[PDB]
Amino acid sequence: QDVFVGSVEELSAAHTLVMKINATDADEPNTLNSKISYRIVSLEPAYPPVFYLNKDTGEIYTTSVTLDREEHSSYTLTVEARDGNGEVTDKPVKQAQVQIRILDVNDNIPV
Amino acid sequence: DTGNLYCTRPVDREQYESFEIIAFATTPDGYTPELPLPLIIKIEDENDNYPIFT
Repeated sequence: QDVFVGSVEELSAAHTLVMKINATDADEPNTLNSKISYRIVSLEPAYPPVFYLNKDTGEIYTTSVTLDREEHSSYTLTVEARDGNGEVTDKPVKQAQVQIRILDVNDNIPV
Repeated sequence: DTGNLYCTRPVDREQYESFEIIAFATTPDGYTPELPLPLIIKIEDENDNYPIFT
């Protein structure tokens, strides 16, 4: 996908799955020619750290944080995918968007 | 806001003799106004293996 999309409710826990992402390779499955490694290479907002990407299983989790609509609602991430033993080229490669929104719940009673 | 380093749980000298941590300062607009300082946390030893007969 160009734009992967995700969301959760308020105070969804720390170190908890938010969403997953995927890429495909044209070399034979279950080999070094096709093992897919995943990283984040831009965040918005870039402080504090809010999430994590697993290199092998391609999942995105929150970090030690609970997220609230009422504190901040909308995040954007730029990811990259490459294969082989982790020797980066000098040539440019494609990257992907991930967008993640914190949903409002009625946690707050009207005063 | 202060740079106080902490360790988070106990650790065994048995298997760990040093970790290789790096400290870097940043602003809230992403600007980097200090060079990274690598610091080696050395682990230190106490008599905690028993002696055992052969």
